Amino acid sequence: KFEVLLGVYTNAIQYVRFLETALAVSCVNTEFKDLSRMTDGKIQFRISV
Amino acid sequence: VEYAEYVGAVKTVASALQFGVDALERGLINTVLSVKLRHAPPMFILQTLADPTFTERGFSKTVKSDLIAMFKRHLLEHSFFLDRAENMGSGFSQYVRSRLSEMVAAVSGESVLKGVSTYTTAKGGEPVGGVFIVTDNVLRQLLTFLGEEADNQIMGPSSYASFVVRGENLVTAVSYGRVMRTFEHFMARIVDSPEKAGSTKSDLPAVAAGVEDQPRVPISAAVIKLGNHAVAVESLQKMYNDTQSPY
Amino acid sequence: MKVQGSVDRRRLQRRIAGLLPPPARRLNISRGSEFTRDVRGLVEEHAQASSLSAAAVWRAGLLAPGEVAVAGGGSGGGSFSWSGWRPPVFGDFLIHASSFNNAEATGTPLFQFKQSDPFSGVDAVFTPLSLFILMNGGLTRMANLLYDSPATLADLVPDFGRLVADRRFHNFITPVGPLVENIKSTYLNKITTVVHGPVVSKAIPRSTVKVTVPQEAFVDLDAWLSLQPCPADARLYVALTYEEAGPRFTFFQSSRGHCQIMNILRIYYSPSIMHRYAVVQPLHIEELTFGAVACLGTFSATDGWRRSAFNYRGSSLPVVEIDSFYSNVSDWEVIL
Amino acid sequence: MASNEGVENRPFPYLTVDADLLSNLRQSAAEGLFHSFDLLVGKDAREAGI
Amino acid sequence: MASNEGVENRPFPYLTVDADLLSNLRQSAAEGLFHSFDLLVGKDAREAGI
Amino acid sequence: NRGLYNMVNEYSQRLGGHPATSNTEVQFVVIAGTDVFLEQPCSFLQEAF
Amino acid sequence: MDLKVVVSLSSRLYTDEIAKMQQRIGCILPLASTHGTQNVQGLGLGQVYSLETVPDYVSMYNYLSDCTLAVLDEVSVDSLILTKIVPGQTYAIKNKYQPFFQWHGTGSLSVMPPVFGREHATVKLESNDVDIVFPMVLPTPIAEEVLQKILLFNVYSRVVMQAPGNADMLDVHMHLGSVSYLGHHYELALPEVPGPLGLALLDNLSLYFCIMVTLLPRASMRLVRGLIRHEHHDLLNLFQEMVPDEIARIDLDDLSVADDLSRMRVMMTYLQSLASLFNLGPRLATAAYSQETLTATCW
Amino acid sequence: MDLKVVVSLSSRLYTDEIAKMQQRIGCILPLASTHGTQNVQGLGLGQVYSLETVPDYVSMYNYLSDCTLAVLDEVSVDSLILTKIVPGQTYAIKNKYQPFFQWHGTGSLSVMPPVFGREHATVKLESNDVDIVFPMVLPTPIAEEVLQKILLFNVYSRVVMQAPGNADMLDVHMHLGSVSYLGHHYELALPEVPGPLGLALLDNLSLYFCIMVTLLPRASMRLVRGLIRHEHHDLLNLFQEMVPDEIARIDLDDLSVADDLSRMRVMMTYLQSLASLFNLGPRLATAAYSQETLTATCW
Amino acid sequence: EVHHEMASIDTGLSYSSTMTPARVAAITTDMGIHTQDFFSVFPAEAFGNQQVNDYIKAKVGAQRNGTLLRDPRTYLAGMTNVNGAPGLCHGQQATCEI
Repeated sequence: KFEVLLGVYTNAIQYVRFLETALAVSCVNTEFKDLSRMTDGKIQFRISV
Repeated sequence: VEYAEYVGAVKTVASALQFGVDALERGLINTVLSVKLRHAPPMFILQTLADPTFTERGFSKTVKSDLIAMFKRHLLEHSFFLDRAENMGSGFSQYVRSRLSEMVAAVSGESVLKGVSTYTTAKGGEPVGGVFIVTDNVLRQLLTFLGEEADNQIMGPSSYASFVVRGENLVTAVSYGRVMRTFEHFMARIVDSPEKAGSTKSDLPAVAAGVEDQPRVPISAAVIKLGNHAVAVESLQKMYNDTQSPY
Repeated sequence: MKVQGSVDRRRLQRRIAGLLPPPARRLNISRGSEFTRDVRGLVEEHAQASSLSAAAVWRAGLLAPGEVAVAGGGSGGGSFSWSGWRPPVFGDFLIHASSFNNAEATGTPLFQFKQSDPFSGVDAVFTPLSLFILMNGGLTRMANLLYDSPATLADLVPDFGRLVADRRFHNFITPVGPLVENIKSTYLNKITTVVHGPVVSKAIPRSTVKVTVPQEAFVDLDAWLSLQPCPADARLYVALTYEEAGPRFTFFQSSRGHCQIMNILRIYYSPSIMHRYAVVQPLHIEELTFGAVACLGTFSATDGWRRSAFNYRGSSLPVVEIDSFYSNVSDWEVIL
Repeated sequence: MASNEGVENRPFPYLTVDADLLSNLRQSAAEGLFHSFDLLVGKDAREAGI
Repeated sequence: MASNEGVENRPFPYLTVDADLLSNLRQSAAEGLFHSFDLLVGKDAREAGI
Repeated sequence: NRGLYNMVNEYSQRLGGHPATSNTEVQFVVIAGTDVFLEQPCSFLQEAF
Repeated sequence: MDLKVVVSLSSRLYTDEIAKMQQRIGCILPLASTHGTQNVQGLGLGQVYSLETVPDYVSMYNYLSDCTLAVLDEVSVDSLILTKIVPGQTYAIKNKYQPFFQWHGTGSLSVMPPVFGREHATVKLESNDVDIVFPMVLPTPIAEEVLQKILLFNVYSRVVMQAPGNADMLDVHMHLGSVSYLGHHYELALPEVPGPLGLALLDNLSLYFCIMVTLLPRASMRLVRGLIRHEHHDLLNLFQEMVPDEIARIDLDDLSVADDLSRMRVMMTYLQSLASLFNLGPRLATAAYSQETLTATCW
Repeated sequence: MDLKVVVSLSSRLYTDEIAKMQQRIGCILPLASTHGTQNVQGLGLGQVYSLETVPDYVSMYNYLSDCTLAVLDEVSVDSLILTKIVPGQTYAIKNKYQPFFQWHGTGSLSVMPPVFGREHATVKLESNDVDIVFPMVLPTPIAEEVLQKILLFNVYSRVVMQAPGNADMLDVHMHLGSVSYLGHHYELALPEVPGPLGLALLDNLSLYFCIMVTLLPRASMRLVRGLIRHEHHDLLNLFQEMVPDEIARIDLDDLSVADDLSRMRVMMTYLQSLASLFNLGPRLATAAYSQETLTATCW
Repeated sequence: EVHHEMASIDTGLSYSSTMTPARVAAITTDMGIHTQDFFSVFPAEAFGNQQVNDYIKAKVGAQRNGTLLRDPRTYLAGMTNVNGAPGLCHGQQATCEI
């Protein structure tokens, strides 16, 4: 007579990629390799009424 | 029985990296989401700042006194619309389209990149106007209320763009504190061909030099058309339920 | 026409090349890589305990001028540290085999009583449970199953009556540190504990030592008081308190700091000071002192003390176990 | 009040499955949806020796 | 007074000249011969970052 | 006091002075907005209902 | 190994302010969390030294020991970068505190809450709606005096607390109101009324003094009884020719070497334990210093 | 890292002077600077303990605390090699100290200035016209009991010199002469108590203690009587009755509020420095000891 | 540890988003008559006579039903520990003020 293992199971991790998400539509993406050196950023709009 | 422990050790430590680098992708999606949440004003305030009839003259002492009165009215009377829609009865669906399309009209879409073609629907054309971020339970209400979906899949980029400081930007990065993106556009325009008037058509290749290059790939999304707009609806609640966090 | 004028530049370049490279940190991640042998270099810990073969020692690198073994031959040794990793210092004792129960927990802190006879061969060492039998269901039952014949303890301490009355017992006891290895010898055991260092076992199938204290004795000083900072380290203390019914031995945990902790104790013992200082006790020159407090070492706050049971002869004792202790013992401070 | 010591941390080759078991898992284990469970955090999440 | 800091430590392609600048250089600096000077000692004499 | 485009901006970009906590037995002041997700509309107005 | 902390500012800080924070380079300030990325709310000592609640120097003292410490490295428009202070390391520290003191070479340094002034320590962040209150570090010898001046002001401004006569200002501010350093007088911010934790600390003193008063060796009193009248000393100018009346009362019994030996023993154990009372803060040891560089090497 | 110092000399040592330093080859010597190459006028303790000026215990105590320690490795003609003692490293130290006290495993060794004769601590180098004085390295329990006995022997001998009827010197040497610790008996030679107050290096330590003792009853009673409040310490009310009756009688009106701060500030400055002194300053722990080789594994 | 750095900039001048309360899910507070306790906010201030003060501090209820539960760990050690309320049917109590 015995006691039986019946199974062993584990969760399956699933990857999530930001570029495959719906939200990504709102933002524009550029890869800046050395962002750690950037001290400031700037945009300037000039308009005539 | 030692080599069996060796392969058990490698799997743990390799597991702890896939843990770390996974926690950085969700961290990326969540930092973009909370950035939009901090630049999103409420709908009772933004609803009236849209009508340029009240603000034609400018915010005088008395124009500011009318607006602050209509904030109180919209706050106290038109809040919680999805709950205000159940009591309504037959006018439900036309109410929800009227109330959602009201959100599109208040958001200012006149941004610099209007000429670019980032995202498009599966079926031809139809640039995606934006994205509704909802909860899981509300996503079911909306799908019913609005009716059958239009496309259910959108096409977009597969990779980022790149920005490099190599070349003449370097020499001004080491000598002067400054760097300027697309140095060659400045040089071609300042010294090479001055006083050629700029026009929307000719400058467009330089306004969107890097962004439109990447090849298209499908993204699973949910699109419903509010009048003249193809607009997406998605919920990121699944990310937060299994990471054991509040949405 | 090449006048020799000083130490040749070329030779010193070779010798400073070995001292230059510091230990590696801050490696960048590519999912395009998803793993690298380089990440292994940052991660591997590269420990001791070779195999005694002639080359297996060299492969493992135990023959290194440093305090910690580093392999690679001449290429090795560039770290010049391991974030201040310090090897443990061990303390060896020779004890009667009838005074120390073999079925201890390998991690229990130990206390050595200072004998007052010179030229003595064997030491006298007490566990937190033996101390209970000496100073005199809970602790009482488990202490007695372990140590019967309390006389074998009272003869190791022949001044115990005079030391508790003079309030001088505590300075003849020095904390040593948790058990690490115990040899069973029928007459004279060879006991080894770790004094001042990261407490790690020497077993060859490597295992983790976690220091244990009976839960009747362990008083969590934090959560007894219950922005505020959340520091990294937390410390474990002992207190020898001379009371009416007898001396008492308790343990404490907190992360506040030495000047605060001494204050917290004077309000934790405020009832027991009054009750002792009550009509029961008269003023005298020596009878004044109340107790002494020493620190045994640091461990990680926010976690690192579980609860478990210690079994022996079909009886259990609730016990707490601290993970990743670091032994660092100070002398006693009088409180009153 | 029922907790571990019914569980064994022996290294078993488990079978990976599709189902989502992460939903409400923390709160369920907190209020005790199952006796004989266990929680391993950090350096304790690893396969035990032999 | 004599603030003497309006200098930039940016890495530059410098030019080497034989005119010796080391004569009384420290005493001059200390007594304020010229405003806008900087002294770097030890690890600060490195070539500066970007 | 400042222009309304400063209040509409600081409406979401910053949580008001000392709001109450949530999911505690009683209300304290909140100092670490780790997972605080509240907005308070009567702060603009200065009225109570 | 990699000890650093980056504090992200929610809103960009102003141009006039980036100059103020950069002046404070290499200055210690205490972090709440020992984690790689943090917010501003825990950065400075400003949470425990709020403008609204009444100050409590001992409360700030306790907070300074609990916290982890860090040295300021780099200031940007959006980010402050620091490195934590750990027991088994060495740091290059800088003397940039506003009420200025000149450090001795190779002397221990003590960290203390801002005592000479609230204004001196604050760098107000009007943009992010906070204020960063650095601690003050002094040489240990002078910090011990500053601690005593604060404590003795609680006890004396309790008896004489408000007197219509010149009882207050006669000595309290004349003695305790200011610390005098080499060729300088630095005024002290004395709190008007102590409510928390100042009297609680002095209670533990009077616990020692009421124990110790019984253990005074008599051979010591009889020595000073003669020294005040017969001989003269620099130390004994404090007592004019007249001896205190209480010393004349305790000293009745004749001397015994057996008794004093057991007093000087038992008192000595209480004095050792006294040293742990006066600390109230973390101290740092120094190895080098350059008055032109203002950069010591603490530890 | 590299822990090593080379103390080069100006002139050669005599064949005698070399043997007198081989005897002290494993032992602790303070250092002036941590640099790799140094002169000889820096290393000893003789700069503080000199034949030209009066020695002081507190001046030698203040020096050993902040200074740098070292251990002697090797001795050659016109050279001395030491290694620095730095936290985080285990050392092997021998005990070559003239008043010989036995050592035990896992004890706590205390570095204290040489309070016995100077002839035991010094090694005179007639070549370079300097003398190297070695600090006593002692097991701490003995250091404490020795410290009070020479401090007491100094107080009594001055008392009995002031008047003969006070005490009996034969009873002074009886209890203050010997020292017993852990079954061993050691006898410390008492000095010859110079008459004038200024000499006898213990004189400053004894005055600091005896002036604090004479002020404590007057000042302790002011602290407790002022501290009474609504919510005070539970024990603060209890230990009042403990005080002797002769202390409680004092009324605070007698001394003006002018002097009470002068007495309290003086009494509190001495009490603070005295407390750190009795901890005995620098300590180093032991892990093993072999009486045959006289080598302690310390750190 | 794993670190990451990101920078963001706005592409256009005007407001580009809008969130709204859609559908109420719950009412957290309970809207109770619970009144704030003044003794806890200001625990030092008191009347002249001790016995008179004790009578008021008891006939009102500020010890067995006080909010902040002061005892030697509070005035002696300077810590604040909330008090009691074993179970609540309604939810998070909403403090009222007069």
